Amino acid sequence: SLNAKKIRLENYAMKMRLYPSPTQAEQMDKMFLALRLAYNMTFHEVFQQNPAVCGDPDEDGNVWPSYKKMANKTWRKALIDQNPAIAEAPAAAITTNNGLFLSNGQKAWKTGMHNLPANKADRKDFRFYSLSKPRRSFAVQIPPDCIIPSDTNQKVARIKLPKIDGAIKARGFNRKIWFGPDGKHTYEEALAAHELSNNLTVRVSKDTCGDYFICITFSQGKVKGDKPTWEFYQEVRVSPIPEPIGLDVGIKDIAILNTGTKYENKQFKRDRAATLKKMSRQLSRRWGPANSAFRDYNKNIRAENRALEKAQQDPGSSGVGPEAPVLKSVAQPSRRYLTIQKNRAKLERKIARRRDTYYHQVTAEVAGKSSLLAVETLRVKNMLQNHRLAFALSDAAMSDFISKLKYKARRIQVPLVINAAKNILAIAQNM
DNA sequence: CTACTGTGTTTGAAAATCCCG
DNA sequence: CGGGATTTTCAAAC
RNA sequence: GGUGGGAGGUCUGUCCCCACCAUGGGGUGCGCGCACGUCCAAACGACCAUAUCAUCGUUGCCCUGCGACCGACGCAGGCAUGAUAUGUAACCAUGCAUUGGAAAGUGCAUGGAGCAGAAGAAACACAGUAG
Repeated sequence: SLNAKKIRLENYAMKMRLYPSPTQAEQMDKMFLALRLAYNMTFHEVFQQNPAVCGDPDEDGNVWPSYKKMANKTWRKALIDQNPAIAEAPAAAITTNNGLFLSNGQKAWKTGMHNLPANKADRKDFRFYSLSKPRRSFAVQIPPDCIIPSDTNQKVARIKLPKIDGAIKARGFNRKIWFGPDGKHTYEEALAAHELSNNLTVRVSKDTCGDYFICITFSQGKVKGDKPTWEFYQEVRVSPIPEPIGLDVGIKDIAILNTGTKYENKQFKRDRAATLKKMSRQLSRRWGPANSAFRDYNKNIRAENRALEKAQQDPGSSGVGPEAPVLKSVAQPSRRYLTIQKNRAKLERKIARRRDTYYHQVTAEVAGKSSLLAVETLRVKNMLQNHRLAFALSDAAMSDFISKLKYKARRIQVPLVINAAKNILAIAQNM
């Protein structure tokens, strides 16, 4: 009963939790920043139609940026020459197929800017990288020899990363996954038996709070015949005798089953709505940004800064020492702002994290019991017409639940399509 | 005015070049 | 001075 | 004993640890006490400490005196209410320097980190919404 049956994974991403050293964390942050500068400068230059970064002209004169050319060593060399602070990102994170230009920029231009020529396209529509949307990720390639799990502990890895010395300790090593021809090996067994891909992708990210993670993408190479290039398995639990289940959605519950069991969404927002709201108004009048009193203050300071620099540069001819230049800065938020900013970030990550874990648990207990899902809709726009659930949807996210159910019904290969729930299941059986 | 959410898209392999014991 | 680690190329374009 | 939280990848409880409030009052039993069970009260992203800022009667009072009207106005003072900044919170062990003749911390470098029950697909992009 409830046997841990192995499943063949099409892909994976071992989301773990790195514990870097202070200096190593600083280096990783510098790497994020260098990627940000690369993205900003390259896409700042693509709009001046620069053929050194843009592709070739057309029969009608149209030009798009070419991304096979941004993965050449020549433009990367030009970027390193322009500023050195960009030299710190790994070339595998910029030039390879999962890099800063062949993965981010490709989707960014192909969807955000609707795939239209770079001379007919605007600059205010493109969203650059800044504090609102920073670059908190990089995808480099390492061999399995840099993934050496801790011998004593069944949850501690030891990950070595490029340009990085120290072999990160990555807690949370998912040891529910087994490698080999039939998934009967540990990690060391497959590493020694040479059953692991020589170049595996890792994505170090830094979340809203200062917290560095990793996502190792165990992934089969090709689909030649019925045999993937590499194979690895995960063990999951299923009810001993599954039966068809028509899931139902209510007002005060997160999910209702046709059998009778119901899971209650404990409203993680409203219970902490008071503290979230008080912290929100708290930051609203602190020393930092998002204050409307010092945002305008620093915008002003920047305004007279550029005004005075213009007045001293050209009219003053900038000979040697004209007048007495004062530069100041855009000012920094004070720590008492940072402490409550981080506290609110921690609280809201904890709230969404409780939501995610609750949905994980509920989906796990509903996935095994159901051999055929009968959900109504995969989308939110097909249930907002009546607006009855909008009040519940304000604090409860149906999309996370729907996506989790959708992909977890695929691991068991379960096809996806109380009285009302039973009627829904009967209709699903009919069609 | 920041901060969170619904929806779509991805997810290497092998040489060639460089360099601290 | 040399195996291994870092970099580059694989490869087209609304 | 309850409330909020910090590390052990995530959730609950516990383990360790930090800041707080009840030692109360009430529906009914039995022998001044026992509550078999629920009820209300507190304490909510800290805590103090430091100096510097509310404003429309504000933050209300003390009304410490002062001036003037016929219960009400203004002037010079304080209280803790709130909010702006800084020294400042959350497991254990080792190694280096310092605080101390010690005890115990400080700053740095590491190392390790459950137990009980559940689960563990992440990154990017682009809209829109909440506050």
